[PDB]
Amino acid sequence: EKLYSRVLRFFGIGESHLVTLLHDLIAEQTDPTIAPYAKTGEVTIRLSTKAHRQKEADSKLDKLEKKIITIDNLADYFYGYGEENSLPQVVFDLLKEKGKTITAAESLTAGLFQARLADFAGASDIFKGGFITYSIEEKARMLGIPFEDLQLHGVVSAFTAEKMAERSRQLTQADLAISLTGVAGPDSLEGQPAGTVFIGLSSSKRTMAIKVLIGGRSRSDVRYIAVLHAFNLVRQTLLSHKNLV
Amino acid sequence: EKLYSRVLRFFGIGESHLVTLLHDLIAEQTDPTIAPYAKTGEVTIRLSTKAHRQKEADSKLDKLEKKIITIDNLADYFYGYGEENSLPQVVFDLLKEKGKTITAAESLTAGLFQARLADFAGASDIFKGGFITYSIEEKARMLGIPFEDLQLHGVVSAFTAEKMAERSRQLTQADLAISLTGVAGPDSLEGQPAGTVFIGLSSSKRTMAIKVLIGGRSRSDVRYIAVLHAFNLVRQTLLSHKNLV
Ligand SMILES: [Cl-]
Ligand SMILES: [Cl-]
Ligand SMILES: [Cl-]
Ligand SMILES: [Cl-]
Repeated sequence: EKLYSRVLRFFGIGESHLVTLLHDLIAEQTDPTIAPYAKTGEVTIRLSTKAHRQKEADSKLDKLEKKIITIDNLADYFYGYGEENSLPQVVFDLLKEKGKTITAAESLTAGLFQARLADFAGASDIFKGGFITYSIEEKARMLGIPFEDLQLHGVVSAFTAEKMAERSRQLTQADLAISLTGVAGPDSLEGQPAGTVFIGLSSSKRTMAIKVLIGGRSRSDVRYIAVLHAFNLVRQTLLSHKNLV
Repeated sequence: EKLYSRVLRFFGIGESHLVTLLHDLIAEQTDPTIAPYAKTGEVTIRLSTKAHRQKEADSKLDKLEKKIITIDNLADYFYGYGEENSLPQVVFDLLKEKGKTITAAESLTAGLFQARLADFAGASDIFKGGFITYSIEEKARMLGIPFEDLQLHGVVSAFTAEKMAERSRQLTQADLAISLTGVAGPDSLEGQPAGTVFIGLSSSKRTMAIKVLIGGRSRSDVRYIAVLHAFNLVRQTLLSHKNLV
């Protein structure tokens, strides 16, 4: 008999919060065993059971996974399976599955989002290119956003996130466009504290932006975690059944 | 007794070739010590000598260093010192020191070069933004390169690398522009093998391109190493006392 495992991957809930929900079934567990593991920007849960064949183990792993997912809104945070899966891999597969293309305009991440897209073979089917608008002048110049408007609202704002996404979509005619603008830290920017990030998303149907706070993190961690927030926003939009793309 | 160390950092030569050039010196060196080390993209040599003062230690570390750098073309590959140092860090400091700004147009690296620039605090002083031209369509549209010529020469060509660098410099008004186009792999393109990368560099004085071969490497390593080749090209141009920028 071999040890079979299954890894559940979650984004949007901290490892300290998720296990408080779970401890009912962690303090009660038997077989499969449950083991949570946190990493930069996300958390996972390892289920482990003994069985003779992958079919038998899958059947027991499925029952405990159903218990976990239905708790609270964990279905909103669970995004995939696998020791190596990641939000960018899930989004890449989802983009190819739905025949959509994506572009981006990045400031503080400065290319990390689009570089993660190119990590996967065949990315050219879903990604044709994008923009790194690191200055206010290049946000205006590259994308065609009025310079005064950027100055008035600030580059760290929902307005600027929405405009970067809408204009980069219109310049590339990709199906979706992501924008990332915020404060890498540690200094505040425009009165916005370190870790404040606005992430825009634009399709032909709608343009919107989310505001996230990645507080208490290094420069590199804010940029890295902001990329995951952007990929998760794409994931939710593609999985939504609401004609969003 | 106190241990005093010095780390020499090299780019453009592999571990096998470096150790071969150093064979005679290493076989005859007892104090200071000599230890070569390698990782993806670069190689280092650590020298150790003991003394309870640096002027005594630095004097013999200096004589071992001179013997090393005078071997063959190792002066061409040596780029800096320090256990925690890097080629992007050295090039970043050089851009600040010389008061030069830089932009980029990236295809296969897809933003890794510009994302590496933003790793350093104050990157906004020397970097205002750039382009990710992942497709032949966006190479033409974003940079204004005549399409017929891109298809004629091929996207993996010195011609295309030169045009990408020249156009991105002219669109941003930056002092320098880097371009990266090549065969990420693992299977060939345009009859060129995987790892074939053309790297353009444009100033108002001159536009040129180099060709590098990163063969037998995975996609991610090709992109990672291509980024370093681009940084080294910037380094050599800024250090060249030849009216190149
Ligand atoms: Cl799994
Ligand atoms: Cl930003
Ligand atoms: Cl050193
Ligand atoms: Cl070599």
